[PDB]
Order: sequence, then structure tokens, then C-alpha cells
Amino acid sequence: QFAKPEDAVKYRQSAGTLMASHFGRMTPVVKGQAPYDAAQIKANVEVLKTLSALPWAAFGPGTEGGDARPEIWSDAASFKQKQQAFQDNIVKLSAAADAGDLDKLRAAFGDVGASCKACHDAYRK
Amino acid sequence: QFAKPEDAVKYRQSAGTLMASHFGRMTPVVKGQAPYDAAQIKANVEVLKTLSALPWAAFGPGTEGGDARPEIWSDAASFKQKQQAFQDNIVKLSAAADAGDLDKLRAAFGDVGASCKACHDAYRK
Ligand code: HEC
Ligand code: HEC
Repeated sequence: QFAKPEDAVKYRQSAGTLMASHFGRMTPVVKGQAPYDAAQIKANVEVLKTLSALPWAAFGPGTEGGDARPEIWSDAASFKQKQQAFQDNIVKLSAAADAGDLDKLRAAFGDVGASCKACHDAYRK
Repeated sequence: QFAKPEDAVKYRQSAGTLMASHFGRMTPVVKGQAPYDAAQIKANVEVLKTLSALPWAAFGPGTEGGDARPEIWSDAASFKQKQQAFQDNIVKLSAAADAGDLDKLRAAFGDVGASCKACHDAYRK
């Protein structure tokens, strides 16, 4: 859906921006510094679920650029393993939120966050 | 969820970027220049549905900036009318996609597009 590689870069960076907001806004809840309203967090994680699937299709043919490392395209299976496992971790976060289980949310949140970081450490300049 | 007004601006502009991609990538389908696969478009409009609800909460207290016109905050009800009617138009687009009805999709797409433009013309610098 991108007329130029620059358009893919703009897309995936905006997806990243929105994920960071929907993920990071829960830090105070996970830490107990903000109250836990199970319904609020269930809805937010649903947003995060939708966004979490979006970046990967914007690293398609010829879309090199931004702060993507070139290792993304030449090691297609290792990068894929990492996005698929990130979204696994997102399913687990969905399950905790949908259950209204804060303990479970805290653990699942940390796993998601570790997955984000692991991919950036390998694949983001 | 924004530590500074700049963070709200970054959020709403990235929401706008992703909406433009999920909306605009259907132009060739609506025009018949790309094939119509009802399942593909149903899924895409579901993404667009989720994104379409996101910008409005990022025009909150003290979040003035970017290319938002100041008229957004002082006329809170007229701006609200416009986002609520845009999302009405999104419901109609969802209905057409969910029905797998291309004629209906074409009409609903044009209505959405008109709603985008109407709000930008009034409220975007
Ligand atoms: C690989 C499987 C990734 C996972 C998992 C996550 N991110 Fe990511 N991110 C990735 C890359 C390769 C890039 C660079 C894209 C480019 O072309 O520049 C990014 C970028 C971001 C950004 C910065 C966007 C910007 O302002 O330019 C953010 C804020 C970001 N990523 C956030 C983020 C979060 C919160 C994630 C887990 C919930 C996450 N990413 C996962 C690769 C990958
Ligand atoms: C008011 C009810 C709006 C509707 C409906 C839509 N948009 Fe919007 N848009 C609006 C404002 C006030 C702004 C400026 C925000 C800022 O602080 O700068 C925007 C911005 C955009 C952008 C540009 C983002 C950027 O690169 O800075 C885009 C691409 C955009 N809007 C797209 C878009 C589309 C495709 C819409 C309908 C599907 C749509 N907007 C609706 C206000 C409103």
C-alpha cells in the first residue's frame, strides 16, 4: 500500500509511536501508582492488540530506510520469529486483561516489554 | 496518557498517518483498478474502525499544538459533532464491507472521505 519506501517507513514509525503510547500508558497501573479498572485495561489492550499486528507488513519489498537495520530483510526468518513471538506475548497480555487479573497483567506486561526491547536491540539502529 | 502536550500532538498525527494509509489504500479497489476481495476489505475496514476512534482523545486539556486550529477547543461541541459524524460514516463503511457489497462500499467510502475533508477544512491549519 506504499507508493515509495519512505511511505512504508512513515507508516511503521507511526505504528511504533502508537504502540508505545498504548503500552506505556499502563506502566503506572502495573506499578500500582494508578488505579486498576479491569474494563479500562481490557479495552486498552484490545487497541494494543490491533496495533501490534500492523508494523510487520510495512517492512516489505524495497522498503529499506529509517532506523530499520538491514539485518531485518536478509534474515527474514529470524525477524519473523521475533514479531510472531512479540505477538504471542500480546496474546498473553490480552488473556490477562480479558480475565481481569492484575497479577497476571503485571507478568504479561513485563514479557511484552522484554519482547519489544529484544527486537529493537537486534534490529533497530 | 501524555506527559507533555507535544506527546499528544505526536500521537494524533501518527493516528492520522495510519488512518490515511488504511483509508487511501482502498482507493484503487473502489475505483476498480485493483480487484475486490471482500474478506481483505472487511479486515482492513476493521483496522480502520479501530484507528478511527483514536485521534479524538488526544485533543484533551492543554494539548494545543501541531496543525490543530485553536477553534478545536473553544467550540468543543462543534468539533465533537464532526468526529462523531465521521465515526458514523465509519460505521456505515464497516456495514458495507461486512456485507461484502462493493456498490455500497464505494458510496460509503466517498462519505468517509468527505467527512475527513470537512473536518480538516474547518480545524486543521
Ligand atoms: C521487531 C519484531 C520489533 C518489535 C517486537 C517491536 N518493535 Fe518497535 N521498532 C522496530 C523497528 C525495526 C523499528 C524501526 C523502524 C524504522 O524504520 O525506523 C521500530 C521502531 C519503534 C519506535 C520508534 C518510531 C519512531 O519514532 O521512529 C517505537 C516508539 C517503537 N518501535 C515501539 C515499540 C514498542 C512499544 C513495542 C512493543 C510493544 C515495539 N516497538 C515492538 C521493531 C520492533
Ligand atoms: C476532525 C473531526 C477530523 C476528522 C474527521 C479527521 N481528521 Fe485528520 N486531522 C485532524 C486534525 C485537527 C489534524 C491536525 C492534528 C495536529 O495536531 O497536527 C489532523 C491531521 C491529519 C493528518 C496529518 C498528520 C501529520 O502528518 O501531521 C492526516 C494524514 C490525517 N489527519 C488524516 C485523516 C484521514 C485519512 C481522515 C478520515 C479517514 C481524517 N484525518 C479525519 C482532524 C480530523
